[PDB]
Amino acid sequence: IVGGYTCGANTVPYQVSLNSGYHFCGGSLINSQWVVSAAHCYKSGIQVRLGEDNINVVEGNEQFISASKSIVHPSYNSNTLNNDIMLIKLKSAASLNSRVASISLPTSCASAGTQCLISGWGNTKSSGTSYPDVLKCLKAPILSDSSCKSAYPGQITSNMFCAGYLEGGKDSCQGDSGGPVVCSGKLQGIVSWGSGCAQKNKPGVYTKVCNYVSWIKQTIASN
Ligand SMILES: N=C(N)c1ccc(/C=N/OCC(=O)O)cc1
Ligand SMILES: [Ca+2]
Repeated sequence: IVGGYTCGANTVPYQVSLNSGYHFCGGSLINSQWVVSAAHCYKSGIQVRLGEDNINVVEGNEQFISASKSIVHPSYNSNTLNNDIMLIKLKSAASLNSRVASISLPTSCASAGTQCLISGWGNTKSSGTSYPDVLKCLKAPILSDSSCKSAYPGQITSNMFCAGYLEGGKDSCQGDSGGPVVCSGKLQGIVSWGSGCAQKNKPGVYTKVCNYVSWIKQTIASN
């Protein structure tokens, strides 16, 4: 997260870290057994880490649970990043408490102009590289679809939305991939892609979770 702020320990209790020997992506806990992340975060041997603040120090509130299965969206296209969503099932149910909690799926799509909370342990520089210890947060508005399409001509599908600041300076970044965009207490987006980070006229592009609720519900009812 570039140009954001330190969230505060366990104030984003649905935020997870995906670990494969190292942190590589974020995710969102949607119930005791399932995490929503980006399909571009897919790999084998994922361990889900819940209740994290400092990802490099065991502070006492963590739950580390291996993934039992990963389910990439059936229409995910890794070239265009259309349908950039994946479900990850935990080998055992997480213990839900104040520091580990699920985030609601949306019943309707979010509105242009709505300020959302984006979070992660990704790069904090728009140029150069610095990775934070503790979880970072960013408040950013959903942009109009016309401004989104103008920023990325020929690249924005109906399964994507833009959020952030056209002036640049504030954005999600590498390492935040798969993490939450929460608007009005609902998981509305997943950190997907963008040209660089915090670049002028290049806002963040996010998977439009409201389009996937049926698929999510069907998949979790059957796996
Ligand atoms: N909001 C952005 N500008 C943005 C969002 C997501 C990415 C994803 N990078 O994937 C590689 C990785 O995470 O290691 C890049 C830029
Ligand atoms: Ca920790």
